[PDB]
Amino acid sequence: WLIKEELEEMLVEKLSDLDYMQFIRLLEKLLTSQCGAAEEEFVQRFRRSVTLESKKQLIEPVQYDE
Amino acid sequence: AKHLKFIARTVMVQEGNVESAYRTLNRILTMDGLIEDIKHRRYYEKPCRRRQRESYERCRRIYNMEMARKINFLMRKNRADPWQGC
Repeated sequence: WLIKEELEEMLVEKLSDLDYMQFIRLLEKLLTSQCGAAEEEFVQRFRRSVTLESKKQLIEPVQYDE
Repeated sequence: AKHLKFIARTVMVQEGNVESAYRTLNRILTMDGLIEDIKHRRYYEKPCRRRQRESYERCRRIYNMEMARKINFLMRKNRADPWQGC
């Protein structure tokens, strides 16, 4: 979910912390329902992709000597 | 002294469970007010002091019963929010 500082920019208004929660509690209540395509493009406007870093170790190249 | 014995304040033990028999006896004497009575009687409470305590206990019971009734009445609306978002 977008953070309060990102919601405060889509709206161009100042928000309280409880104002943010009430809006999020209302979106979750919208996912649990049988939301259609029209009700899914709207929720994705407020979903920000969280990039997960790969913890897999980088492998060194195998070289050959003389 | 003149009454029959082993009738008043007498509880029979079941299956050798003496702990449960004693707890039942203590609960009996507590509910009838004997335990509090015996304790208050160790030292003389003066009549002005007894009236003050009896008045305080009677007013506290009324206030506690009245506060329980209010919470019971006002807990009917503790159900989930019907108009969430509005």
